[PDB]
Amino acid sequence: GSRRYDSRTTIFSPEGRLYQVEYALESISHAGTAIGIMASDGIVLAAERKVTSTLLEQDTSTEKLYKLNDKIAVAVAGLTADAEILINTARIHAQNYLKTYNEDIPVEILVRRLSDIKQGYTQHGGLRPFGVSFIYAGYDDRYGYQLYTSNPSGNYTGWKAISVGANTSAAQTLLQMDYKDDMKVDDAIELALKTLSKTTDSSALTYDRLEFATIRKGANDGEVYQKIFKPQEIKDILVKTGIT
Amino acid sequence: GYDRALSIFSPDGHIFQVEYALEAVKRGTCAVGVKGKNCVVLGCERRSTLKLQDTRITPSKVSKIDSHVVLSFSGLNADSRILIEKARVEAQSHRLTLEDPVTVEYLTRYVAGVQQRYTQSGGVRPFGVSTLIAGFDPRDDEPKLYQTEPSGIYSSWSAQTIGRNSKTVREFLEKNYDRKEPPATVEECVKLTVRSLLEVVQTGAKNIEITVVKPDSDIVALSSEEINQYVTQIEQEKQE
Amino acid sequence: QFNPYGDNGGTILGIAGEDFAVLAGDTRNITDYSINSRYEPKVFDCGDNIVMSANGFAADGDALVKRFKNSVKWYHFDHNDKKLSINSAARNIQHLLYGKRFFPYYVHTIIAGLDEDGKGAVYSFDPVGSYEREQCRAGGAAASLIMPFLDNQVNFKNQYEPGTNGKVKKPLKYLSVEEVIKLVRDSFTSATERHIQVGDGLEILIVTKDGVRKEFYELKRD
Amino acid sequence: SDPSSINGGIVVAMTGKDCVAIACDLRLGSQSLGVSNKFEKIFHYGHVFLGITGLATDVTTLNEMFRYKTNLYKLKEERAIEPETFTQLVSSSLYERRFGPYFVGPVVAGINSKSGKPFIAGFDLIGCIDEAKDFIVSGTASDQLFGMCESLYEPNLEPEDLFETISQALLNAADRDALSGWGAVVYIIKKDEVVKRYLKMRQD
Amino acid sequence: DRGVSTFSPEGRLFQVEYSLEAIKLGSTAIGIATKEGVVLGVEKRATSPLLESDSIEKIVEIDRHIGCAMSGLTADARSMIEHARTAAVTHNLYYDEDINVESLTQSVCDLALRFGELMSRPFGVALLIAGHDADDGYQLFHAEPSGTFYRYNAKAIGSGSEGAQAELLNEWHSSLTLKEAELLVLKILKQVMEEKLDENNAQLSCITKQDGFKIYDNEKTAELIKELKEKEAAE
Amino acid sequence: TTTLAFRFQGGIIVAVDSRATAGNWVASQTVKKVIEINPFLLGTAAGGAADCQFWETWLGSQCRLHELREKERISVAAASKILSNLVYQYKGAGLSMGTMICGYTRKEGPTIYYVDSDGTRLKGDIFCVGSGQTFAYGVLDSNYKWDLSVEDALYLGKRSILAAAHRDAYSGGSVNLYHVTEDGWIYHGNHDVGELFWKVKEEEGSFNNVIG
Amino acid sequence: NNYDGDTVTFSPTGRLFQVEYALEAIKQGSVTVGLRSNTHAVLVALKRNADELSSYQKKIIKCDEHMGLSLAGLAPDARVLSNYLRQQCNYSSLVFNRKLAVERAGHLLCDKAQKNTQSYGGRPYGVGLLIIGYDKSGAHLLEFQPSGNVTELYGTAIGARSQGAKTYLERTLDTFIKIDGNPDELIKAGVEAISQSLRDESLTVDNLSIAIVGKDTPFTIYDGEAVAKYI
Amino acid sequence: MDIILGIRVQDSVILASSKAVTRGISVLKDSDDKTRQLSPHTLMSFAGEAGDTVQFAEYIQANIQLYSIREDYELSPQAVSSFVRQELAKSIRSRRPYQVNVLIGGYDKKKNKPELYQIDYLGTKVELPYGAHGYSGFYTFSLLDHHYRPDMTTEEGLDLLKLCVQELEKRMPMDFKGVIVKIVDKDGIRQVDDF
Amino acid sequence: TQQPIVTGTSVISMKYDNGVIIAADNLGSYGSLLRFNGVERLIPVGDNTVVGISGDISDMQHIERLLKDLVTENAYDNPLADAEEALEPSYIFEYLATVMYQRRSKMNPLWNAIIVAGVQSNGDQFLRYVNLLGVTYSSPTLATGFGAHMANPLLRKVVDRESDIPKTTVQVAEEAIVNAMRVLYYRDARSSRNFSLAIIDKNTGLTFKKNLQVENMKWDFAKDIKGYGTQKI
Ligand SMILES: *[B]([O])([O])[C]([C][C]([C])[C])[N]C(=O)[C]([C]C1=[C][C]=[C][C]=[C]1)[N]C(=O)C1=[C]N=[C][C]=N1
Ligand SMILES: [Mg+2]
Repeated sequence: GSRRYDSRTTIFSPEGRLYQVEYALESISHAGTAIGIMASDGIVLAAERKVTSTLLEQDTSTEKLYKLNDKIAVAVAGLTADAEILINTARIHAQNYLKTYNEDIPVEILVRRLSDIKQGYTQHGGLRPFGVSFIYAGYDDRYGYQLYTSNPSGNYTGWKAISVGANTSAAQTLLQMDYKDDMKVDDAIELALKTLSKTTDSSALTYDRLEFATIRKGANDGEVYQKIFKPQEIKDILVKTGIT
Repeated sequence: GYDRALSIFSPDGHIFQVEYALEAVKRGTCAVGVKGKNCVVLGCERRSTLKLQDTRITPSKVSKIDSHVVLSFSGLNADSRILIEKARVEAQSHRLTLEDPVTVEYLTRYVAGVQQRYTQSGGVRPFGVSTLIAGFDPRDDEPKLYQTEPSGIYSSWSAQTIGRNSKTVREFLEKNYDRKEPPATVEECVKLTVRSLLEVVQTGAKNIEITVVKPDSDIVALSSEEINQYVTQIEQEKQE
Repeated sequence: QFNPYGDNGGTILGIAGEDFAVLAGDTRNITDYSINSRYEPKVFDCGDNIVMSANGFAADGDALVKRFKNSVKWYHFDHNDKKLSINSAARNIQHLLYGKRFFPYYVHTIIAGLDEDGKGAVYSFDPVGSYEREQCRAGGAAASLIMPFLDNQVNFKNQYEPGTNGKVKKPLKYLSVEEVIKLVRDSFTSATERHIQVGDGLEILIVTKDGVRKEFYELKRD
Repeated sequence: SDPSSINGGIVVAMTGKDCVAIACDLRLGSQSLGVSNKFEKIFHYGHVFLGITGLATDVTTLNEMFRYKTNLYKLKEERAIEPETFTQLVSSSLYERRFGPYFVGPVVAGINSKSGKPFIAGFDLIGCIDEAKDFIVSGTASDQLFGMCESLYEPNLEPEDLFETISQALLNAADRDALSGWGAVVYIIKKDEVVKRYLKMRQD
Repeated sequence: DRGVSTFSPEGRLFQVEYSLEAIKLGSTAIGIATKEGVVLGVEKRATSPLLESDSIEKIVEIDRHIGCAMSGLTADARSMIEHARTAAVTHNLYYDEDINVESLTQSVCDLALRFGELMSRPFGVALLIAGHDADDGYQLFHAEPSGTFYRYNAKAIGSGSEGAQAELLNEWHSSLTLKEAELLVLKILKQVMEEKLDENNAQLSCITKQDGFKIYDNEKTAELIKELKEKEAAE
Repeated sequence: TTTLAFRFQGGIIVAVDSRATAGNWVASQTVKKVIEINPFLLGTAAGGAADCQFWETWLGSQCRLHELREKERISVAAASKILSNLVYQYKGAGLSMGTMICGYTRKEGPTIYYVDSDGTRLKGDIFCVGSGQTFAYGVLDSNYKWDLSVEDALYLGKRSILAAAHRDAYSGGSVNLYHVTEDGWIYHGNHDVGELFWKVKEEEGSFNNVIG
Repeated sequence: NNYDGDTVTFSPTGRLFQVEYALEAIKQGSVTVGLRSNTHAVLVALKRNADELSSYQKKIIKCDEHMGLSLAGLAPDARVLSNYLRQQCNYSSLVFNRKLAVERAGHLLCDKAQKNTQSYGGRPYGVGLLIIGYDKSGAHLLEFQPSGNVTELYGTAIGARSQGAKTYLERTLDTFIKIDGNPDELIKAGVEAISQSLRDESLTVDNLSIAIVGKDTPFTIYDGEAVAKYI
Repeated sequence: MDIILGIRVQDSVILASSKAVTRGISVLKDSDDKTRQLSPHTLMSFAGEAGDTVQFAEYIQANIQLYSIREDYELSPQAVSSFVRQELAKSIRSRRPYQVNVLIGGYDKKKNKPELYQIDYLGTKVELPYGAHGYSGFYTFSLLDHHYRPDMTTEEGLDLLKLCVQELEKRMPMDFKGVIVKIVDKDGIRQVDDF
Repeated sequence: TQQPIVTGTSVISMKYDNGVIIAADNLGSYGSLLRFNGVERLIPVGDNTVVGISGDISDMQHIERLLKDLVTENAYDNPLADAEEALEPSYIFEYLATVMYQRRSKMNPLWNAIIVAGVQSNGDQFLRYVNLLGVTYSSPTLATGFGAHMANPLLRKVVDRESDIPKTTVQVAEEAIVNAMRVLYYRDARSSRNFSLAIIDKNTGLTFKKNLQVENMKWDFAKDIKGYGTQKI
């Protein structure tokens, strides 16, 4: 019957590893590098678009940075189509919580929910896992500014600074070197761009090959503003930091 | 629905999927449990390969199931959340119907039953997780410490360890733990738990987590400095 | 509007002796003011030395007896031909009745036989399954006519010993099978006189350690 | 017994020259018992304003529901929903409960951000759209509001004049209804400024 | 791969035969039936000295008149015990009586072959079901994952089963007392066990008509062990 | 129906009548309205006979399963809540039940729970349930103390049922007495009202209204 | 070989190996004999024990007052099929007030076993059955194979060494068919028939199992000292 | 059941609930506590149809306690009240609706403010300085309208509450056997044992 | 739950020494309108059973189809379908009785009253009743609707108890049935003159008589009846 053709996506290897999860992580390692850096007064999200074209309409394009709600955003690394499935689920979960409790969802709760969905695909259903790794950048009134990451296994962890996708080993070493606890957003912006500029496989880092975003309390009085950077605004911050 | 039998017997009478789930536990960070005369202590290893971590928000290794029971684990982290969630739901369900919190044995029996169910259900793989469940029964001052594993078997332990290099720390506990006279105080019990982890951990900095559970829902997690004082005193006595 | 219930009249009577038990019932079957049948058996041998009757709505009565007879059959299959005791049969019938708690079998059920010590036994049920072991019970249309007579003549209620004047009760001496059958016949003859749904014939099933015997007697056909 | 008149209340909306106005009373009651004098019935999602009369539990539920839907709209569309589009969303959402409806009387008001055109609309409990040029009324004193609006209203009123007209329409209608009153709020809406005014009225 | 419900060329179900191998790896359990009662005994087999042995529960009560011992993948037995307890109590509810030991065993064995592609595999545990009823008196059954059950005068299952069965072959007779049966289980357990038999690594239990099913205390078993040592040294 | 139960120094007293009626017709005078759930638990029966019988013997099965699974006697609180949660599932369907779940455990002491087909579950010291509950309450409330002897408490319960048997048309037949202590319940006989009334009247000097 | 992984696969020569492997389980089972006359029908079954402490596995199952069978192979599969027969016999009685015909009982078993041979996931039954009964057309004997094939016979035998008993019955055909109104002699012939399949072991009091049904004889099973008469 | 009151003062929320339980013609109990602690700083009183009240209260209690354990964090009174409202709003269009009215009194530790919410069985939520369910409000709201002041102390709140209970005992036909009073403030929940 | 629309009236029957007789008129009424005048309400099953049906005609036609289908099904894999394993009256009845009680239990009844008349394999007379409620009973005489009130009294004068059956011949029994049909025509406002009669004898088999009429009617005395009391002309 049909058993003959079943790949069995949710089994252990003799070493106690999940085949499909490991192979999904291998896929993600070829995706464009995404970086998240958390500062005292905000969070930075920086990401590299993969080998673009001059004929790509950049100003209406979005492959890396997505908005989950007004307080929380994510950077993507892996299959974009897979990520959008999860992103729409996450957007709904945040709205369910808001409807139930009349309060914005705490960042960790949203992260745990998406991470639990990913876990399910590794334990039951016989389906392939989502080939996606997220960097969550968000704010709430309990823990303040927070950075998380999740991967196809459904495991998630918190970070001060973190990278996903390609060249994470090199990127993480550079972040570990220059990161300090009393750092500010403007400094973190510079660190994020400098790290991408050194780890990139491209010849030079330009505005058309980047997506950038900040989450600042730099909003008029006690509140939080999300800023998805425009192409011209990425070009300006590249000149300001002295990369172009 | 996906009905495929993933956990099945082999010619030599082994269920490889359950056995490979134990290998995932072997890979996981070390966890240890020691019960004294009037307390239980849960020690856990944090691998220092991950720095630049945010320890405020990172999921802690020891999880409260109820105000009087805790659960630590070794193995797949994502899998452990599912068992913890089910256990927490069952704990509140027990309070709701029986009008009494769960006994540590009951909660262990439930978690163990879930693990077993995943070894002979279609379309699912076993949990790659072993747990240490510790606490005190309601209105009882006798310490309780139980262990579970992917197959679904469970049992009570005077002291026990699970995870990577658990063979070494179990060796330590077997010679150092006396049944006729267990750690009489909190200090003695914590000291013995930190000592056992120091056989395996590497550095005694942010790599050791300790959680003390006392009777009547008295649970507290020790800080870095408090643990560091135990690490200092142990090695100074060792220099002799 | 459709009414799923009807009333087929009739009356039944169970009496437990010291080492025997009887279950009697008239053979008339009716709707409204018409006679359907002058001889329609109502008390049934269900095997394992148990007799049963479900009086009231005959369709529900037949359905229940049919299902209990079935339960006896499967009890033998599932438990190595073990004899179904009267107490076990009673509890089983409770579950059959309560299983239709919200659309009841519209019947008054009585079973009779011997208990495990060999003594006579009668059990009585309401439509939704409540039951109780009794020494004496009449059921159905003329139950209100017969029960008081049985309180008086079987349990010697309101009877005392001459000379003492209300001080000493009449002693509860046991009744033979010949004495019980006399009381059954008189009960039904009296019921036939004053209740229009009772008559035609009387069929009695007697249960002893030897088995199940039958006796039939003519009743007034008006 | 009648769900639409247990809690009581009213909403009214009007168009003016380059502006719209929406107003409501503040009462929530349990039949004859007055419970709350702070129960506002006007909500807003971006620049689109929604007033809802009727059963209060449904008023709350629908607000939470449209907040839910307009937030997802904005994330996907990358722009705020417009009054014309929102009107269709309300109609769709109400009709899906055709044979188990929310017992409400919604009213949409706002200015289209692109065309600048003033827009108002009303609905019945099951979705039917009433898109009037002049004014929309809703609630337990809808008859009273119709009478006030039909006599007081004139087209092309300036914002500060429109405020007086709508305020007098609400106040005098509420005072002829037992289940309306206990305070009132008026929103004056222009293309890029919105003023909110609480009215002093009789508290019986 | 291959079907879970597949027959081998010899006419045996692969999965059932493989589960029997898992049972051979399990700890020893012995049952002996007499006219005065039925005795059940097990090897606890703790993996480490730090493991509190009294928490090892390989002898289990199903009802007041039925007990049960297990051998193999003991986690698999929990749902079987739950079903047995439910069946026993349910029958009492429906029929106002105790359930026959054979009927209880049959109910448990009906679960056995409910596997396919229902549960994903057979049970990896064998059971010794001992009890008493009025019809057939004191009884001992051996319930396998094949769905088959045999009644026994005496039976051993687990790792030391064929050695123990041969010993039971010689020792059992129809006039055995309860005391004689208790000592006989202890004798045979001590013979096949790896570690030295004591009250902490071995457990006794019995079922009588009067007192019902009872798990023995460690103090009570310790005396029977001491009584055994002396009578073996007596000749 | 008249059933009562009350806590006191010597444990719990449970007393019930025996009558069952269908309209004005007296269907039975020998009804067992107390149920022996186990050697430590008792349940009283008022309202629908079948509902009470069926679900209380069912309750005994659930209690037996609990102590098989948990190796421990079920608490009165847990036993009562199993029954109250069950009837709550059937709420609206038409079940008719008024019951007391009476018992003693080490952790609770003597405990009584009123459980009812509307879903009501109440812990308390004194309860009277049934058509003749008001008559029983009169005698109980005026004579109740915590410091009653087992002998005196038993009589008070017997007397309170008698009071209701007399006045309430739908109560009567006979009185069943139970006494629940540290070591379980103890049955204290069937007392026919036809003999008990005249005995109490003569000895107690009560019921001077009636002629004898 | 490559075509025996499941029941849904024909081999190149048109064989169903999983069905054939199920047939093999019957040959491993203990011997049982069936025979009939015009008035009575008899089942004789050699019960098998695990060892000397064990009991002798029961081989005969009652389905109705007028019908029953003996089994050889997987006993749990016989329980499933006998339970199905019990239900079908019972449906016929409750709905139609009609005792189920033995021939129609065979047709129902055939169709139940067949579905398991044509569908993926399931498996064939691993047991063979000998059904005896007395209905409106007199005494009957059927032989059931888990391939689905059901056959009405005067006499037969299935299980290990069943060929010896089957040959004896083939010789005795003209004699035992005429044994009318004599149950003891018909059983004698059945006991003598099963004896042709014995090696090493002989028929003891707890070894032998006999069942009979006839004109004025309900289906009854004889075990223990009740069969000592025929040893 | 019958009477449940609530009043929010400067630094606390006070809930008063009747002790009587009546089934038909008899008062079966005169010491019943018509409240459940949802979290250390949140208390819910309830009144409605028999059985439904307790079943609903304990069901809510279990859900909030589950949240507290999962997140190791106490939900705000506003958040708890919204969860409760949604359950009742869901319930009203069910096969058999929960016939329960509630008051939720809580102290928000973040804002350092007491909060009182009134929710009926339809799922109608309102935040109030003082509230009541059933016929209680018909007597007590006039007194509270006069006497209430937003900055009363807890002692002043209890005195104003005594004036409400005295009026109820004078003019209501039903004997509700007095009230159990509970205070919710920064330090948690406590019961006034003499009232 | 429904209401009957097109309806059939009385079915009458009785036992005699060697068999059973059954009869029913050929009318299908639509309320007070005598709509359909050619409706056969006796339906034979094999050569040993006749099922007489009263009540709703649409439900009768459904039952007719069930019986037709029952014969077909019984023949399947049945070499003795026309012999030892043929359909008995008792089998046919029990089947219908099962269906009737099942349908009343789903609150969607077949709105009929049915009499199954026939002779068994051993020659025994079979006569049993079943209706929309699933109520069943047997008697030497059976009748539905108005027949119960008017026919039974007349037929019970011939066979009053079981012992009167051997003493009753086929000629005497048929005479009683035909008279009863006449009486029903006099007194039942939803009856017709035309009817069908069926005899099932253990010797001569099934005799099915169609197009029978009520004859020998007394009406002449009507001419003398004038007014309602005092009127003379
Ligand atoms: B008691 O009066 O509530 C009594 C207790 C019951 C357990 C036997 N109930 C009844 O007698 C009821 C009728 C009733 C009378 C008054 C109040 C409530 C109910 N009778 C029955 O349930 C019943 C059962 N079988 C036959 C006749 N009546
Ligand atoms: Mg009469």
